[PDB]
Amino acid sequence: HAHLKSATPAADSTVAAPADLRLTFSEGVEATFTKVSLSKDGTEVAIKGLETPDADKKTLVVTPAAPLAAGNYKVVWNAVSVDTHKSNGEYSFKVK
Ligand SMILES: [Cu+2]
Ligand SMILES: [Y+3]
Repeated sequence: HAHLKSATPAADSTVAAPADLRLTFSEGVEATFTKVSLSKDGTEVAIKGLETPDADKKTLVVTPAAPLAAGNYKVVWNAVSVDTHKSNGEYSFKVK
């Protein structure tokens, strides 16, 4: 099972807008089977891509279609690990 070890931006942090979201899991994950929702102040934000760029597949990069406006963001993820298993979670962060 892939558990979220950390993310950038971090849960409950306030940051200047990043270029992408980066979730690091306890196990490798599969970008084709994994799903991620992003919302700002309760409104869906468009995701152009998912990818795991590294050989170990532990960091999932979530690329928004456009630059991230200031606001309160919620991330919902449903992961499929290289070990086949499902996991899911949520966290929130702020773009100042
Ligand atoms: Cu498992
Ligand atoms: Y929609």
